Parts: sequence; structure tokens; C-alpha cells
Amino acid sequence: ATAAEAVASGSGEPREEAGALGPAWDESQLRSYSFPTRPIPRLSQSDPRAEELIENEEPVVLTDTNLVYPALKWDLEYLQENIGNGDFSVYSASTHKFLYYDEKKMANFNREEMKFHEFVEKLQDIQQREERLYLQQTLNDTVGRKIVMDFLGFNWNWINKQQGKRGWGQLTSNLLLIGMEGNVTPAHYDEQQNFFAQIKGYKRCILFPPDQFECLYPYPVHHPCDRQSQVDFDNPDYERFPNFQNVVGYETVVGPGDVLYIPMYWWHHIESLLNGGITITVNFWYKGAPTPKRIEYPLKAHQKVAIMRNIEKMLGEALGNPQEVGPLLNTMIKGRYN
Ligand SMILES: [Fe+3]
Repeated sequence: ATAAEAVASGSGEPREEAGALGPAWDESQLRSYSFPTRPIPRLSQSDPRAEELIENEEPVVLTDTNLVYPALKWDLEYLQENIGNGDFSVYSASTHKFLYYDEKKMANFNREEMKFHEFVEKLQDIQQREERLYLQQTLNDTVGRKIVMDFLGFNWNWINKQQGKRGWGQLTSNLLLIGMEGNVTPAHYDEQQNFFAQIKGYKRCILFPPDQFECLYPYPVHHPCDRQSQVDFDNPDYERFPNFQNVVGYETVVGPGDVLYIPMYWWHHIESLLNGGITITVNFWYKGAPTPKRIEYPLKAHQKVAIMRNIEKMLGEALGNPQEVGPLLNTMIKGRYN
């Protein structure tokens, strides 16, 4: 309500595709959430603003990098013929919301390897025969000749230069993601810097800054859902999560050609447009620039998230049981700091 502004323009009036081919996507294809959003800026890679945003660790969409230019041709027939005979990780859900688990962390408290043509079949199958799948596989040597070529034509000049301009560490992985229309990756944060390169179809990316930690409520560090929000965005429990009513997001819709910089520790929620077809994305993950020699004050939001993560981990080791972390922390604050 009031101030009365319309800076809550969301991801905005949909783009017109070239050659009068109509609206890329439609508002009816968005899921409906409780909270307001402001647009990520869409910029030329040659726009000095865009270098400014990334320098400053703020999200930006670059519309013209040609990062994954040779992969625009990618689709299911072309991948099945060329991706090779490797094992691919394939996540399934009964619901539209995918929930992921750290498997080492389950001791404390569904994935399936298969070949591409099996993923395509299961997928081929469902369309003829409620079930949702999500292929998410980091890329390796098992990929065949044409994918290696495609890959070599990616814009290494551009991204190499960002790696160096920013002081980042090494490229740790590229992950291919192939999702079915309507698929949701719920809100979480990654601790690496991300260029999220869209290839086929449209994904709506809702981001929140690291200073909304208090509104988003991640699972304990030792839980298998570490780094994800406990909050169900389609049914927020305001009694448990009262500061979710103060959440403000940055949103955009990425299509083929676009690259979204997701800065390190930024929350994101990624959904594949309703009735949009399959989505394909490749991510580029880098380690951030080292922590400087001596600190500066004020601390950045992400540094205080780092600090909180490490109090929970240490307390896990000290007590000898991560289930005791919470009782000690409560005993520490109650009637003392709250
Ligand atoms: Fe992520």
C-alpha cells in the first residue's frame, strides 16, 4: 500500500521477441507470492553500470555477453545424441517444490543416477502417462565431441576477465540444469559467486540480499537443509516466521542469452515458468576474493552470516553432538540478551 510508488514493478512488462514473435512470457505464468519485488537491472555488458553492480556484489542481468552462445542450439535431441554415456543426477518431487538434502548431514538428524536417454524417456513417459524431475549434473569429460566443442566456444574472454577484475578464486564447477515447466528451487543461498547462464525457456529468479537473513530463517547449519529457508513461500507461517512479512525481493525473468549474476550469499528462489516448456541453464561457480589481511568495520552482511555459520559449526565440535547446539545457544541468550 501507500508511499504510492510502483518501484514494486517486479520483473516487469514482458519483453517483445524479435521479428514480432509476440510476448516472450505472460504474467499468468508467474507463481503468486506474499511479498513485494523490485527489478534486477538488465544491462549491456558494455554498460559501466553493470561492472559497477558486479564490483559491488549486487545482482545484474547481462543481456548480450554471448557467454554460452554455442549452447543456444541445445535441446533434448541434440543433448541425448552428444552429452555422452555418463551418469546424470536426477531429482524427483511429488510437489512443485524441490527440496534438497545434504547427504553427509543426514547422519546427524530423491536423487537418482541415470543416463541421459533414461532421463529423456522418464520425461518422454510422464507427458504421455503428476511427477516432476530435475536434472542437475555438473559437467565432465564423459561428454562427447560436439558438447566439448560447444563448450570451447563459450565466451571465456569475458568471464576470465570478470574472474580477474573481481579477484575471485577458481572456477569450481559448471552445472547443467534441465527442469520441467513449473519446477521450483526454493529460497537458499550458495557461498560461491555465480554466473547463471540461461539457454532454453524462461526462469523467474527472486533474490534477496544477505541482510535479510533475519527474514528468511535458514535451517540449522547441521541440518540436511542447511542454507535453505524454513519458510514455505506458498504458505508462510507468520507465527514461526514473523519477519517474513518484511521481506523484499529483487526479481527478474531470464531467457536464452541472458546471464544473471547471483552474488555470493544472495538468497535466490528460481522457478521455471508455468506452461513454459523445459528449461535449460548452465551455472558458472567461482570462489569469492580472499578475506583481506585485517578487517574493516562495519562488517558486510555476508561476513556476519559467515560468523554465525562458524559459531554453529564450532559449537557442534565442542559439544560433541550437533543436536546440543540449540539448547546451549538458548540457555545463552534467554533472559540475558533477548
Ligand atoms: Fe543456488
